[PDB]
Amino acid sequence: GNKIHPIGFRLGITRDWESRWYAGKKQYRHLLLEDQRIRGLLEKELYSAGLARVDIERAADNVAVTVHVAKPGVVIGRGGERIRVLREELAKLTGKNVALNVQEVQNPNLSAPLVAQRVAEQIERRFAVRRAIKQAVQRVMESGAKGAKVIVSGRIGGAEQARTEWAAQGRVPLHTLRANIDYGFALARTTYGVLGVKAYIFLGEV
Amino acid sequence: PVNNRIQDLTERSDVLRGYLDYDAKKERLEEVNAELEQPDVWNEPERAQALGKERSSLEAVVDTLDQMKQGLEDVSGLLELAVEADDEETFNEAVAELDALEEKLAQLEFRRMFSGEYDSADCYLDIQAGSGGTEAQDWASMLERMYLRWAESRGFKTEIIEESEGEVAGIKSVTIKISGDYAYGWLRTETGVHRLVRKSPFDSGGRRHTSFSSAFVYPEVDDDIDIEINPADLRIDVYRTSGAGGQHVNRTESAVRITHIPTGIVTQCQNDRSQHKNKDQAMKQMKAKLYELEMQKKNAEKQAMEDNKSDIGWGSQIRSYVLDDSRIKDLRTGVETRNTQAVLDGSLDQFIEASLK
Amino acid sequence: ARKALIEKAKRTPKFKVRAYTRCVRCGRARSVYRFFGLCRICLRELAHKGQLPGVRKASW
RNA sequence: UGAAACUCAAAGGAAUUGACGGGGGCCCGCACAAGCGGUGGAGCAUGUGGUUUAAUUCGAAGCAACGCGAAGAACCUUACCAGGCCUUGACAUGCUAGGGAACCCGGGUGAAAGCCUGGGGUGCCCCGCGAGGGGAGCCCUAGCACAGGUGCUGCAUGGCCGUCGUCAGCUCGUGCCGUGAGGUGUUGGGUUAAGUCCCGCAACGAGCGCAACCCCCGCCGUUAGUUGCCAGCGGUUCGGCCGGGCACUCUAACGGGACUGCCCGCGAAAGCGGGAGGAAGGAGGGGACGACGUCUGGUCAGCAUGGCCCUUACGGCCUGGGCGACACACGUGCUACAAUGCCCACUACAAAGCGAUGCCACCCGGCAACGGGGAGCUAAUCGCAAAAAGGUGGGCCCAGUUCGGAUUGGGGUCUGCAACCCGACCCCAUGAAGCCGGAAUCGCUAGUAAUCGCGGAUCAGCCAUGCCGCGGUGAAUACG
RNA sequence: AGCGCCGGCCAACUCCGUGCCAGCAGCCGCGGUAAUACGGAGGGCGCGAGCGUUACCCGGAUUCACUGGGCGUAAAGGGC
RNA sequence: AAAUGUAACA
RNA sequence: CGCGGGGUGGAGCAGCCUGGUAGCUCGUCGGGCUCAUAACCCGAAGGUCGUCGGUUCAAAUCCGGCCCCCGCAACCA
Ligand SMILES: [Mg+2]
Ligand SMILES: [Mg+2]
Ligand SMILES: [Mg+2]
Ligand SMILES: [Mg+2]
Ligand SMILES: [Mg+2]
Ligand SMILES: [Mg+2]
Ligand SMILES: [Mg+2]
Ligand SMILES: [Mg+2]
Ligand SMILES: [Mg+2]
Ligand SMILES: [Mg+2]
Ligand SMILES: [Mg+2]
Ligand SMILES: [Mg+2]
Ligand SMILES: [Mg+2]
Ligand SMILES: [Mg+2]
Ligand SMILES: [Mg+2]
Ligand SMILES: [Mg+2]
Ligand SMILES: [Mg+2]
Ligand SMILES: [Mg+2]
Ligand SMILES: [Mg+2]
Ligand SMILES: [Mg+2]
Ligand SMILES: [Mg+2]
Ligand SMILES: [Mg+2]
Ligand SMILES: [Mg+2]
Ligand SMILES: [Mg+2]
Ligand SMILES: [Mg+2]
Ligand SMILES: [Mg+2]
Ligand SMILES: [Mg+2]
Ligand SMILES: [Mg+2]
Ligand SMILES: [Mg+2]
Ligand SMILES: [Mg+2]
Ligand SMILES: [Mg+2]
Ligand SMILES: [Mg+2]
Ligand SMILES: [Mg+2]
Ligand SMILES: [Mg+2]
Ligand SMILES: [Mg+2]
Ligand SMILES: [Mg+2]
Ligand SMILES: [Mg+2]
Ligand SMILES: [Mg+2]
Ligand SMILES: [Mg+2]
Ligand SMILES: [Mg+2]
Ligand SMILES: [Mg+2]
Ligand SMILES: [Mg+2]
Ligand SMILES: [Mg+2]
Ligand SMILES: [Mg+2]
Ligand SMILES: [Mg+2]
Ligand SMILES: [Mg+2]
Ligand SMILES: [Mg+2]
Ligand SMILES: [Mg+2]
Ligand SMILES: [Mg+2]
Ligand SMILES: [Mg+2]
Ligand SMILES: [Mg+2]
Ligand SMILES: [Mg+2]
Ligand SMILES: [Mg+2]
Ligand SMILES: [Mg+2]
Ligand SMILES: [Mg+2]
Ligand SMILES: [Mg+2]
Ligand SMILES: [Mg+2]
Ligand SMILES: [Mg+2]
Ligand SMILES: [Mg+2]
Ligand SMILES: [Mg+2]
Ligand SMILES: [Mg+2]
Ligand SMILES: [Mg+2]
Ligand SMILES: [Mg+2]
Ligand SMILES: [Mg+2]
Ligand SMILES: [Mg+2]
Ligand SMILES: [Mg+2]
Ligand SMILES: [Mg+2]
Ligand SMILES: [Mg+2]
Ligand SMILES: [Mg+2]
Ligand SMILES: [Mg+2]
Ligand SMILES: [Mg+2]
Ligand SMILES: [Mg+2]
Ligand SMILES: [Mg+2]
Ligand SMILES: [Mg+2]
Ligand SMILES: [Mg+2]
Ligand SMILES: [Mg+2]
Ligand SMILES: [Mg+2]
Ligand SMILES: [Mg+2]
Ligand SMILES: [Mg+2]
Ligand SMILES: [Mg+2]
Ligand SMILES: [Mg+2]
Ligand SMILES: [Mg+2]
Ligand SMILES: [Mg+2]
Ligand SMILES: [Mg+2]
Ligand SMILES: [Mg+2]
Ligand SMILES: [Mg+2]
Ligand SMILES: [Mg+2]
Ligand SMILES: [Mg+2]
Ligand SMILES: [Zn+2]
Repeated sequence: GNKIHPIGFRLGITRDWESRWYAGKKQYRHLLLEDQRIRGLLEKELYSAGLARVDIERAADNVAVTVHVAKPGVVIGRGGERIRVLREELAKLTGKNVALNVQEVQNPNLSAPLVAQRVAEQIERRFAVRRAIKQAVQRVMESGAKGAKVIVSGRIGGAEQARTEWAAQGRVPLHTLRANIDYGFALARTTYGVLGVKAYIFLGEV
Repeated sequence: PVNNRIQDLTERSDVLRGYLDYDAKKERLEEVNAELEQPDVWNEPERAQALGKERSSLEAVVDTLDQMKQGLEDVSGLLELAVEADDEETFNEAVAELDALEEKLAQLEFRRMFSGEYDSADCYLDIQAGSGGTEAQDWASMLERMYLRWAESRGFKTEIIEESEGEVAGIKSVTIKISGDYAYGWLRTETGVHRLVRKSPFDSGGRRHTSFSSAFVYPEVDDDIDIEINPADLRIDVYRTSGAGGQHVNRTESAVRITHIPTGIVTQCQNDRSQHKNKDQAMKQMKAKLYELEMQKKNAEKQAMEDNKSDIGWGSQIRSYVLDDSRIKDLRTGVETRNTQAVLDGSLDQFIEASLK
Repeated sequence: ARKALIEKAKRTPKFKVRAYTRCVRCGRARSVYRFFGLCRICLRELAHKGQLPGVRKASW
């Protein structure tokens, strides 16, 4: 148990914060809590849509939430049905002017959180874990990634002896700062226990 | 706070109805009241005396349990008959009641311990290691600690007579004098081989191992093998020696033979010339030979114990200390405490009280 | 004893001394920082995610 | 010459990969050696083993547990104990039925919780000049689902971390060798801090590691000039205070700079030795960063989670106690045993940080802790703030002392609802052990050790001598 | 209409109970609180007035080798 | 010149 | 019954005769070395001198009586 988190090790170099604003000593805990609840609500509701990143902006009594997703329509709805419903639930929680945007995820198979969530869904469906990991890595590499690595840990297949099972292709240089590596984690609940899924996608070095 | 103490007098009284079997003794009580009821039953009064003494032997069970369900129930109605009328004398006079039935039930709990010849002698505890070795010698030392803290939390004296510490780590054997009151009653229901399934610290890669150690328990006797020689049973013959001596030996009855009548032990002496030197010597030799039989008895009874004393081995056991899922199970009654390192502290009362049935 | 404790810590007490901070995220009463309202563990955990504005790994 | 009974599920041959050797060869690391300062002895602080206890909650167990989870246990925390209480319940989603919703205010009992109870006005869309009729805003009462459990299992798990180890390694693709496990490559010669690079080679490539990309520090530039600075000219209340200026210092963003680049020499090359230039030289110093894996390592008690277990209780509230015990035992530290010292008085020189029921200038009362006044500062402005060792003077004169500051008596301050258990601080008095520590053992190779003080997180206060940082002064030694 | 079996050999899989106990076993091996290996059940496989077990013979056994084996280090060259 | 470490390796 | 020798920490022995002072070895207990045990290293604790009485100023010691232990002798008929 050793490796550093590959995103927090690149903050302000190759990857940018998800809550970008300023706040004073008296205030920043409360804005932080409100952010995390925004992420709880959306992170439950927008799971079926294909949620990847949740950016948050704050000026003064107004806040802009930018949702990255593979299925924008599942967020927006029919002409804006769900999109409006979201603002009502949202500014109900926030109690303030909550602007909610939606954006593409141009290629969901180069989104590490998405790949991770897809494998976790596969293994909750009793799929063959090894086969699935090889497939996920192949889908990421065919989508143009310069490297890929996928890891699954736990009671794989229901076995009593826990095990870690991983596959990789190309380059994943986790020691390189200027190397852009998207990272994602997904949690899979089975009848026999939890498995953890980690996805690293090496998009390119800057 | 008082109806919590009736809550408990009904708890020890119900499984008290279990081993006593009110259900199997209210039955036998009736056709002894029937046999003794027809006028011919003092026909061979040996038959009669055993049954009239039996009848209160069962009416100290049936009818004593009959004053516990009526008695407690007229206690719990009189203490509500004191709350809602503010009558504090109806509640001192229904507490003088709870101090009387707390003794007829205390008396009926001495069918557990008042049945074992000498369940009061200052007993000895004889703990032994067993299968496994180092692990079990560790577990043996753990188990002496367990009974020492037990005996302190019960008014006994923790008196250690003989140890021998194991050579790797622990104890191969120990003997403690549990110098206390009624000590043999409690610890005789601790006789057995204590298996300790456990997880082992002496095995390198940390494997789960089983190791056993025993606890044998006995009382105290007179331990005096100095039988006096009484002239009612010695027959002493006198006759002539058989070798050199001269006109002596021929013409003098110097040799004696003392024969203990009930035993059949015979003994002679011819060593000296006086029959009284010889009568002296043969009294010694005769003392020592009945000191050797009374020795052979006692050892014979000991070997009867040893060969009837388990083996401290696999499948010869009474407990699990599966400390890898936190249980301690007494496979004999059998309970399941989950607070394991509280048993090693000395909560043996649990198993003991339920094992005296 | 815990959800009742993360709950009792919220309600204002009978005496202002009895107030402590608990980690608003996991309920931990130990090593709670005032300025995040988080414990040291959740602090590290969100910080690694990048969901703490401006917060970064410090190196000198 | 030569059995059997009985017994075992093997006994075996060779070869492979490891691991190990009181086998060898070649290397490396404060590993030893060379040194300097400690620990082990004392008193105290702190954690732990024990023991005690109603409870002294729980975990951590050689290195890699033991000032560790605990970056703040009087209540709270708190998970333990004792006692007093509550039963869809401190909390979620429900569905149903009664009250009135909602919110605030008191009374009784009680240690408090809790139990009892007396107050008072509900918007809506509505028939409303009318009793009256709701819906669902939220609460109350009775239910039934359910909640809740720091109860067990880290040997069912995720996540995160410790460790070997910043060690130089661990593999894959194709080809080749072998019946095969597997080998080759990755070995060899040279070289490097390095599986670093060079040369050779049935191998030729590739990946994860190494390195680099990132941060701080060292030189310089550009852009900026206040709340920072003051070289020069004016005033100068006698203080960068004022004019004024941004030079300098600084502050903080962006760049330059070092690449064995250049000369000598040895080299097949890679490199190595030496020299210059330069603030810096051969990774410039420090940091972040930790390969495949190992320890069935650690954590179900941070969180999550499979299963097993509890359901007027293994849940919940409260008051009090315990976590602070003390015949003992170990680990980590603090202060010392003194003259290269101690005390007093006066006088200099930092950095990094923190601060609106906060940091507190200055004034006054008190020997003091502190208290009462009171300006400034959303803080490069104002404040914490004095840095301490040092320097200058004076006292001590080798003693258990003007060393040492434990223990205890007495008197106070502050925080807090409350300092008995069980707080910190001040003052008077008391003034212990300790005269440099057995066996044994730890750290450190340069701005390092040693020594000196300053800040912060936690935090009402604090048991901090801990931890994470900051600067001041500043060594010894390395044959091997 | 019954009997055997359903860990591999060897065709047929789940739930509960149990918790190195009770037990299974032809060999290898199963059982220490999620057992396709124990016991019951549901389901399944194989046979069917039969189905299994024990005993014995040949086979598999080129494991006495005539067909059809071996003896440097596995058992095996006699000391010459 | 210097002994030993049983009993349940997935 | 005789002669003469002994009894001293947990074990085995020394100390007496020429009285004041109880020692050695092993063990036991606390600490170290080791991953751990043994071995080793450092420190510590430990004896009514069989009993009664008493010689003397004073007894483990000297002198009586008893109590267990060991050795020898117990012959001539
Ligand atoms: Mg004759
Ligand atoms: Mg005659
Ligand atoms: Mg005669
Ligand atoms: Mg314990
Ligand atoms: Mg509880
Ligand atoms: Mg929870
Ligand atoms: Mg507090
Ligand atoms: Mg807190
Ligand atoms: Mg071999
Ligand atoms: Mg080999
Ligand atoms: Mg070697
Ligand atoms: Mg060292
Ligand atoms: Mg040294
Ligand atoms: Mg030294
Ligand atoms: Mg020391
Ligand atoms: Mg010390
Ligand atoms: Mg001890
Ligand atoms: Mg514990
Ligand atoms: Mg503990
Ligand atoms: Mg440590
Ligand atoms: Mg603390
Ligand atoms: Mg206190
Ligand atoms: Mg408490
Ligand atoms: Mg409480
Ligand atoms: Mg583990
Ligand atoms: Mg554990
Ligand atoms: Mg894990
Ligand atoms: Mg070969
Ligand atoms: Mg081939
Ligand atoms: Mg190969
Ligand atoms: Mg190959
Ligand atoms: Mg290799
Ligand atoms: Mg190799
Ligand atoms: Mg080489
Ligand atoms: Mg290196
Ligand atoms: Mg390389
Ligand atoms: Mg090569
Ligand atoms: Mg690197
Ligand atoms: Mg600087
Ligand atoms: Mg300038
Ligand atoms: Mg060089
Ligand atoms: Mg483990
Ligand atoms: Mg959990
Ligand atoms: Mg769980
Ligand atoms: Mg636990
Ligand atoms: Mg309380
Ligand atoms: Mg307390
Ligand atoms: Mg504690
Ligand atoms: Mg205390
Ligand atoms: Mg000590
Ligand atoms: Mg110490
Ligand atoms: Mg300390
Ligand atoms: Mg010190
Ligand atoms: Mg003194
Ligand atoms: Mg003094
Ligand atoms: Mg002294
Ligand atoms: Mg001195
Ligand atoms: Mg020293
Ligand atoms: Mg010194
Ligand atoms: Mg030494
Ligand atoms: Mg070094
Ligand atoms: Mg000093
Ligand atoms: Mg400080
Ligand atoms: Mg602070
Ligand atoms: Mg504080
Ligand atoms: Mg204290
Ligand atoms: Mg069959
Ligand atoms: Mg199986
Ligand atoms: Mg078949
Ligand atoms: Mg099959
Ligand atoms: Mg059973
Ligand atoms: Mg069967
Ligand atoms: Mg199991
Ligand atoms: Mg089961
Ligand atoms: Mg299930
Ligand atoms: Mg079978
Ligand atoms: Mg079965
Ligand atoms: Mg037929
Ligand atoms: Mg047949
Ligand atoms: Mg045959
Ligand atoms: Mg044949
Ligand atoms: Mg032939
Ligand atoms: Mg053959
Ligand atoms: Mg041979
Ligand atoms: Mg041979
Ligand atoms: Mg020959
Ligand atoms: Mg021969
Ligand atoms: Mg003669
Ligand atoms: Zn937290």
